[PDB]
Amino acid sequence: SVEFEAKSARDGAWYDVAAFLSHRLFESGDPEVRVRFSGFGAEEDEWINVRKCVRQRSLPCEATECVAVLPGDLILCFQEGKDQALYYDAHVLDAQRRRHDVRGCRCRFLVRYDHDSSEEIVPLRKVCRRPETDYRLQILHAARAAA
Amino acid sequence: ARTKQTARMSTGGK
Ligand SMILES: [Zn+2]
Repeated sequence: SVEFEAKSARDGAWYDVAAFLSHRLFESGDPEVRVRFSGFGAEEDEWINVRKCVRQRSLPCEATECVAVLPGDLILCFQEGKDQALYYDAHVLDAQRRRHDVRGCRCRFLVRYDHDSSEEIVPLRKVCRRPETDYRLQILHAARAAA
Repeated sequence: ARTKQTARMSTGGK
């Protein structure tokens, strides 16, 4: 299973990491790592900033995990446009809570993409949360029960 | 890990 994702210089989108091949520039305090992306090959390999542009993989959200998605959060969000659909950093502007049903979460999230400042209302299917929001599932168990 | 939605890529240029 993939553990990490990395931001591509081509498009500013985030992609799953297949392997870290090498690293450099540690002595600078700002190391880079040579990334082989999942589903791609050697041609798409990049040197990527370790501190800011590599991270633990975002978590596709299901069911009542929506309680861990709050206004203000950074999320990784699937941006479906006219001719492309890629995962981009976005911030949640608003969380509209709605009745869950047999297919799970019906909540709607107004998001703003960080790279183009565009705004969209998305369903939970498009939302991947950062692992550092997991703790909220423990706090908000009663909200999960309510949903 | 759960599967992400499949990326759809394009060259741009329109
Ligand atoms: Zn929900």
